[PDB]
Amino acid sequence: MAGNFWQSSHYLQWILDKQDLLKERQKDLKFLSEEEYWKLQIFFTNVIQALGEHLKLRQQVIATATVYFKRFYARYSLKSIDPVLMAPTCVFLASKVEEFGVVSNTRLIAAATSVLKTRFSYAFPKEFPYRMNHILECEFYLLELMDCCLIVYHPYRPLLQYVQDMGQEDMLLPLAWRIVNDTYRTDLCLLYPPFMIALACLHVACVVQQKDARQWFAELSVDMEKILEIIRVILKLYEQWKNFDERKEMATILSKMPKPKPPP
Amino acid sequence: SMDYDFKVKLSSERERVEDLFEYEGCKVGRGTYGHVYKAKRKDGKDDKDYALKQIEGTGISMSACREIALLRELKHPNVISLQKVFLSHADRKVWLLFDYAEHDLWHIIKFHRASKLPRGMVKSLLYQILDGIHYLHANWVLHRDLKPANILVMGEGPERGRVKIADMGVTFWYRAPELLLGARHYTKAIDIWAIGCIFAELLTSEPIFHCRQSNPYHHDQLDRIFNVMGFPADKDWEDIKKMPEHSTLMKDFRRNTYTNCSLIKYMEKHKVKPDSKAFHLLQKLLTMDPIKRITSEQAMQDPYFLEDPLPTSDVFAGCQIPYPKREFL
Ligand SMILES: CN(C)C(=O)Cn1cc(-c2ccc(-c3cncc4ccccc34)cc2)cn1
Repeated sequence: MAGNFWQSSHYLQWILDKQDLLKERQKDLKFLSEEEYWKLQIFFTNVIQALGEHLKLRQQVIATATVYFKRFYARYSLKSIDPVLMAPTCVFLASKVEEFGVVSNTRLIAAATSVLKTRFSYAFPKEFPYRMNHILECEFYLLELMDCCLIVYHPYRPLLQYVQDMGQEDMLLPLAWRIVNDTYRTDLCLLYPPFMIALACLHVACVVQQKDARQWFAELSVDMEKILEIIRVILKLYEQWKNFDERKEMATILSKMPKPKPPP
Repeated sequence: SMDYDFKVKLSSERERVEDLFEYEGCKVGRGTYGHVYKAKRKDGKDDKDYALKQIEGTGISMSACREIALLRELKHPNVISLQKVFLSHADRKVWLLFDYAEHDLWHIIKFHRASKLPRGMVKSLLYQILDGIHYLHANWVLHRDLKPANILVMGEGPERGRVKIADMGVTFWYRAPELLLGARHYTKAIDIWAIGCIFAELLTSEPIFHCRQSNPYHHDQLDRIFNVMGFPADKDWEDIKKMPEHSTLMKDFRRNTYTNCSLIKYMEKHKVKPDSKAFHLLQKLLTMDPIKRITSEQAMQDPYFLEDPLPTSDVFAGCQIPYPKREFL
C-alpha cells in the first residue's frame, strides 16, 4: 500500500487537534502531571522500539506499532487496557499489517518477557505477566477502537524522496532518519502529516550539520508556519531528553499511573 | 489487565452481526477466503440485500488483516466497498459487510458455456476490470489472485451492471508463466496476465489455460500454456534463463512439441478474428515476458474501447438480465 495521503483514514480520521488530545488526556492528568504523562509516552515508545529490535522487525513495523499505541491512548485512559499488554499487542498487529507475518505465540511472549527483564528491569521488578490469550483479546479491542485503520503513513518514505532530490542522501540521511525515530517520543504523528515531519527533521539535520538548504526549502510551496511548529517540538524534545532520567524516574511514574479496575 | 467499566461499556455498545442481520442458512459462497451469506437487515430500515463475509479461522488472520487494511483505504466504483467490520468477541470470528452483488463472472461464464456472451458486455466488463485494477496498481496494491469468481457484477438496483473487484489476500489457469517458473515476488504484470486470461474466457466461454487437477513448478499447467501460446523463443522472453525453474523447463519440455501452436490458431478455433481489435488487445495482455506485457493504463487507452460499441457503465446496457440469482448452499 502507497496511496494518496489526503484520501487516507490516517488524514481523514487520525490527524487530531492539539486541544482535543489535551482534553481527552485530562482523565489521566488527575494522577500524573503533564510532565509525567509525556515521560510515560517516551518510555513505552522506547519499550516498543526494544520489542521490534529483539524480534528483528524493520523501522516501519516498529513505527506502525508506535502509532497504534499512541492512537489508542489518545482516545482512552492508561487504565482502560494495561500499556504493558498494549505495547506487544501493537507490535503483533503491525507485523501482520506490514506483511512481516504472524509472530508465533512462543516467539512474541518470550520477546516481551526478555525485553522487560534485560532492558527495563529498572521499571519492572516482576516478569511479563501476560500470555497469548491476553494479546489475542487486546488485539480484538485494539482493531475495534482504531475503527479498523491499519494503514499508517510515516515520514521515512518522503524523507528518502527529499534527500534524494537534494543530492545529499549520504551526508544528511543518517541524522535526519535518526531525528524521525526520535519524533516518536512526541505526539507529532497524531497532529501533522508525515511529509511535514520529514521536512522539519531534514531542516533540523541541515542546522546540526551546518548546510545551506534555504534555496531547496524556499522552492517547496509548503506551509512553513506548520514546519516551524514541528521544528520547535523537535528542538523541545532534545531539551526534554536532557532533563529526563528514564531509568531513575519510571518506577515512580508507573506507580502513579491509573491501573485497570477489577470486577466486584 | 483491562478495566471492568471499560469492557462493560464496550460490550453494551458493541453491534453484533447476529442482532443486525438475518443470514441463517443464507450461505451463497464458500472458499479459502471464508464464507459469504445473502443477508437482510433485522431492523426493517432497508429491504436491501447485503453480503456478509465470515473469514476462515479464529482471530485476525493475515488474509483478514490485509483485506481490512486495504478495503478501509480503497474507494473506487470498480473495487468492492467495505461498509462495516464486526468483531464477534464470543467466538473470535471476523465479519465483513458489503452491498450484495447478484452476479460474478464465474456464474455468468458458467450460464453461457452450459447453453453449448454479448460482445458489448464483454468490452464493458473488461474496461471496468482494467479501471478497477488501474486504481489498485496506482495505490501500489496488487490483487495476486484474479479469477472470474472475484469479478462481481451488481444486479438490479442503483448500481446495475457495475463490476466490483473482490477478495484481498488449487487452480492455476490464471497464474502467469513466470509464477509457474519460480518467480518469488508478485508484480503488476501477474495481475495483467490474469485479466488477459479472463478476457479470453469472456470471448470464448472456455478457460484459455484449462488444466486437470506445493512447489511453484506445475508441468501440466505450463504444457497447456504452450499448447495455446506456443513455446517462447529466446527473443520473446530473454530472461527465461533467469527463472529458478528454467533448468526443469529445459529438462521436461522441447520447443518442437508446440511448433504449430499460437494464440492466433487457438482464438480462430473459438471464432475470434486475429485482425480484430479484441484479438490484438488480448495478445498484448497475454504476453509470456512480463516486461513485454501491457499495463492497465495502456490497455484502457486501446482503440478496442473506441470501436463500436463503446463500453457502458451498466455492462448489461439496460437489457433484461438472463442470469439466475445465486442459490443458497
Ligand atoms: C463452491 N462454489 C460453487 C461457490 O462458492 C459458488 N460461488 C459463490 C460465489 C460468490 C458468492 C458471493 C459473492 C459476493 C456477492 N456480493 C458481494 C460480495 C462481497 C465480498 C465477497 C463476495 C461477495 C461473490 C461470489 C462464487 N462462486
